[PDB]
Amino acid sequence: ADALNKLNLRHTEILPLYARLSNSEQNRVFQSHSGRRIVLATNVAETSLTVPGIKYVIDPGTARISRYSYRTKVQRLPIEPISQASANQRKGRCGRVSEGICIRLYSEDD
RNA sequence: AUGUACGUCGCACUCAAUAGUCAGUUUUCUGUUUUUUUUUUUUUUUUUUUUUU
Repeated sequence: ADALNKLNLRHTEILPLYARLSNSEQNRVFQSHSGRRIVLATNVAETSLTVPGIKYVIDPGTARISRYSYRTKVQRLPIEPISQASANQRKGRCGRVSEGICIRLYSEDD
């Protein structure tokens, strides 16, 4: 969000979204705007939120996955590439209003 | 009582100077004084995720 604000995009605003977000700030994403808004989201909009007004989705193919191993004896959360169904779930969250373009920031064979 | 005896001598200092043996290629570094202090104690820094009589 700092990097998108530094470019100073014309007629565009940047919005965050996560589980720790304020309820007023969570609902502010749901309220309308003028022009184009860019929403930076986490796995909250993956599962339960179903944020509306989304045309194009950008997928890094990278998320954090909570784990717990016998060696660790500790809930470790390493950064890992996502699954196929989760990536295919990232395809469907922009085809809500009309036809959208999904961009995945990795290789097809990956 | 008488007569009775006398003469010459030596010594010192010395003593110099002698055989043969020719030659060794060209070039080179190495070199000087000056500011001097070599060392000054450190810090807390980020967030998949989601459900319970």
